[PDB]
Amino acid sequence: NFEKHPKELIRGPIWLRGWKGNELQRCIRKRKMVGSRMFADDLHNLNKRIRYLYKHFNRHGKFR
Amino acid sequence: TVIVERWWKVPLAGEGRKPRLHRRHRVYKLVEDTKHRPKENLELILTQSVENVGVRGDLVSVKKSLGRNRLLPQGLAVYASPENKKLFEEEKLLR
Amino acid sequence: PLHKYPVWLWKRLQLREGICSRLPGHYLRSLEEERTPTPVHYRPHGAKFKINPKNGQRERVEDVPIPIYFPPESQRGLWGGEGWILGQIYANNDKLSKRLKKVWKPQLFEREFYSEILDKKFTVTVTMRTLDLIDEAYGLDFYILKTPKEDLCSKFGMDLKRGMLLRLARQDPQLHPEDPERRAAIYDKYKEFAIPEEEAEWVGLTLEEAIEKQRLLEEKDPVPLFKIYVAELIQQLQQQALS
Amino acid sequence: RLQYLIDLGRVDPSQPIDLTQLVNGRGVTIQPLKRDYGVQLVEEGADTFTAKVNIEVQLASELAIAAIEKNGGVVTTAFYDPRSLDIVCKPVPFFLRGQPIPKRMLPPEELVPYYTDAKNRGYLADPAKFPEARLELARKYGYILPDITKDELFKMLCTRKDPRQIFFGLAPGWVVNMADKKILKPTDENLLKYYTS
Amino acid sequence: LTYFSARKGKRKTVKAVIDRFLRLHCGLWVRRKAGYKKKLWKKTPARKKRLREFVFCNKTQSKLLDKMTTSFWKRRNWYVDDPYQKYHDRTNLKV
Amino acid sequence: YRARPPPRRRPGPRWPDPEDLLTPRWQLGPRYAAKQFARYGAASGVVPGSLWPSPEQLRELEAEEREWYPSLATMQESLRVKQLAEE
Amino acid sequence: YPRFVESVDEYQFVERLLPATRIPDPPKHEHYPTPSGWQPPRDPPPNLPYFVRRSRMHNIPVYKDITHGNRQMTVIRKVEGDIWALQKDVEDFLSPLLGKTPVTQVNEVTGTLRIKGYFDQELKAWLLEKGF
RNA sequence: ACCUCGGAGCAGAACCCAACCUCCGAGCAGUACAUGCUAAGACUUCACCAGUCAAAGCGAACCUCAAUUGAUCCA
RNA sequence: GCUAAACCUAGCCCCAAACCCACUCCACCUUACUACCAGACAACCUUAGCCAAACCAUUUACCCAAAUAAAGUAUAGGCGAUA
Ligand SMILES: [Mg+2]
Ligand SMILES: [Mg+2]
Ligand SMILES: [Mg+2]
Repeated sequence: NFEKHPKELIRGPIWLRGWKGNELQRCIRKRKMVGSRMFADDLHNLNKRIRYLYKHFNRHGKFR
Repeated sequence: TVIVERWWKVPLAGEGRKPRLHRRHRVYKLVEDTKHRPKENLELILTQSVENVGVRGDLVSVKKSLGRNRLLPQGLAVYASPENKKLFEEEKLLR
Repeated sequence: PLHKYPVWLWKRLQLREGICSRLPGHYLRSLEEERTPTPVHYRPHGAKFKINPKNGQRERVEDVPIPIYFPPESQRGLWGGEGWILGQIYANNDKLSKRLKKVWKPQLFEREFYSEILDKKFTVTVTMRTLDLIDEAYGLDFYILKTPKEDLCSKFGMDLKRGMLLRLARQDPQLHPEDPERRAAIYDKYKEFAIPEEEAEWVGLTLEEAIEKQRLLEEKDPVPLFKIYVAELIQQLQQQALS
Repeated sequence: RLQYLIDLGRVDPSQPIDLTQLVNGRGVTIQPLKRDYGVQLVEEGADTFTAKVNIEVQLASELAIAAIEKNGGVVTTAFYDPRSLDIVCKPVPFFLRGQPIPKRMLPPEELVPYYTDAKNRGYLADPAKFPEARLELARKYGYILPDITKDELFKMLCTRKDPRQIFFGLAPGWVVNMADKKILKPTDENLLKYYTS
Repeated sequence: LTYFSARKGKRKTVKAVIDRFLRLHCGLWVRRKAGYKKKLWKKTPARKKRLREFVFCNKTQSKLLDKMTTSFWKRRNWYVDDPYQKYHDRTNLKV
Repeated sequence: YRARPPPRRRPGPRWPDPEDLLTPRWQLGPRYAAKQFARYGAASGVVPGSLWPSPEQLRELEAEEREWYPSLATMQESLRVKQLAEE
Repeated sequence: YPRFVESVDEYQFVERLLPATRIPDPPKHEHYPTPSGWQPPRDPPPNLPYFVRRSRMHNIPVYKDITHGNRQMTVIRKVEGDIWALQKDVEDFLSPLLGKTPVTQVNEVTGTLRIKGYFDQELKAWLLEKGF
């Protein structure tokens, strides 16, 4: 009788409870939702990661 | 108190959330310095009669320079405010 | 891993848990008010909604304050609602040119002023805007009492406010010896700004000296176990004599 | 498509047809977020048309108007703003909020002549001129004008909503509740004055 | 060009093609011929109108524009009295 | 094995602790209580009168609407004026 | 707080506004084919090796399909039973139109036919006069 | 020394063809002021950009030369 | 046949939940881990730049307070990249 959805049943992190995405999107979602609670060094590594991934996906590769 | 405004337009934000900033927004321009603006003589009521200004119970507009210099520190005049102008006008009526 | 709470909540959680937890509620409310200051360095939009000249369509607008710099001497001496503006600008008001690191600092003035309640003549570095707004307020003490704290932004002014409210709440003859008439006249003129004595004491203080005063209040030598046991034993012996 | 829906029997022509019933029959999906102010009638399907319905619309072509009036139906336009159209096309999500029925507003600076013309069958236009326009359309497209005053359901055909009213039954300021089904009015002088203004 | 955004992780359009071109839902693109407002006095009138008139685009640059633009600009729109409804859709085509 | 009990929505409203920081502010907001009322009926215990706008809210609303959204009289007046100018 | 008053009598309009969740059985029109060229299925159904069911909206499960921009076909979706008889029947039916026998593709798993070229209206009329 | 455009040969006969290969030139001028609007169909300087020809119709009377030149944004 | 080879544990990474630490025997700011004397010594300042734009000079996302959506829309922009 459609009281719940199968996405809210899974047990896992908070930045992904019924969601999929590449590593860039995952990291930016993680900082959007959890970056305030995150440790300093881990947040710095995450920022560096999103920066490298921006550079890679948008500047580097074939098909342009 | 110089007045400035931002060269770039800030991205609009919610009423509960404060905006994102950037040096693109740190950049400024000057619009007005409000010191070159022409002065405005302030109104004051003088108690003791003085030369060319007025007499007891009289109100008059005068220069900020002179007023802040010699009237107020000496205690001669006071601000043209409703706490006292009614007293001045009623004593004038008595006179 | 992660924290239970964010970082920007840590300071307020500390405010709630610790020595400061014993502080009254009004002081905490005052320090956590976070009320917007009066804009001095920009023209605020008269309306929240505005129509741009490009297209005939509505466009919501929200003013954005300027990150003013308040040096220590500004807090030592009442400047007003202004401070150093640190920023940068384009040369020859041309976007398509060189950017330059700019600093504006207002024109200060060392002037004398007197107050009837403190009965003392103070020397302070003030500004034309300060003079104009106190003239609008029809006296210094009026502005010092009616100042929204974020607009005054001067611990000197806040200390003046503290002392003045304390004196108004106490109604002390300390101020006017041999002039009860003048005393009562001034207190009646400034009657409406009055607030309780404890409020006047707590107001105008940062959390550091707040917790310091709280410690000075709470601190006291511990009553001896010997004394409290003598009391309990006298109670017990009274109960036994009763029974 | 209208004939298709009515002869499939999803929308009841006996009941006054309107945008809510259309969206419930899925005759047209609406995307107010994509700034679609409503639905328009078109010339296509004039033939094989026996609706007789009292359709409510925003836009209307003269061919559709003439066909519906020939078959005896009723056509009249009704401007809805984006938010009003949202509440109309999805009422239940709005009623899950609990805030009262909003008030419609007049058209913008441009469409007032459109919705006030009588040839247009604008809800703001005069009724006295609607017979005239019906007569010109009949005289144009060569079909007698059937007087719908005789049929038993002329009342149904002339059922209409005044501006600043979303639904035929409800009005602004009203609050609806479905869990423990109830309806609520303020009965405060200022509030009702506003919701009537 | 910006295959993934920094804030949302989505493609992002260049407003250049939006200002220069138009898309028809069939998948076609039109454009105003270049040099249509420059140096009209020396150009012969036939050239002047060849420049004034709209034209279409090659499939290559058509799909290039499609690649840089997003689906919002490729959707079906129902405007009022917009002259391009005659041409959004295609008729009597094979192969 | 008996299967775990079926997961189900929490019955009744969800009234969080306002003196609890990690709880967002949009729950403490009034619209939250309005949603709970409209969903779970009057069983929520929420006062119905609170959802309507205060007289101050109504005042600001009528002010802004009078300022921005004109009336039909002024509308047709401006139309006539501009049409006469064009003529 | 502001006052209010309750009512329940005006709930019929809300009941009207409540949307539906199942397709309604269409009404019994006194004469067919009703406008828009709709025609309900004959009863009793025809005794044949196969049978074609209608859709949720009580339409025929013929559709069209385009691929590569040029491959231009029509499909029958939900044939139940011996789909080979049906594909042979449509081949014999369409052979005079083209002068050649199609090379249609049958997926008896899903019960689908796939035929080059658009013949939607013709096949619809055919299935109607057959009474599916 | 040159960097763009046109004509001739190499490239003899549909098209195209390079070299710091050989020659001549251009970066205008002159006459009208329908040197107006629209429009089928075609050529195309090896892509695109650009650049060309033009039937018919409305409206009217009774362009030469070979290149003779410069996109977008912006003002 | 030597040199060698093989092992499976120590423990570790990501999440979730929950907020967290302080010999109180002596010693530790002078030259730290050093039992004992006259000083007036105190913090509050825009991040920049690489890189990208196939050079580079304006410009180039880097969070700060509900997940999705509106929306990569309105807008900004050597109206370019891009935001
Ligand atoms: Mg397909
Ligand atoms: Mg070519
Ligand atoms: Mg001719």
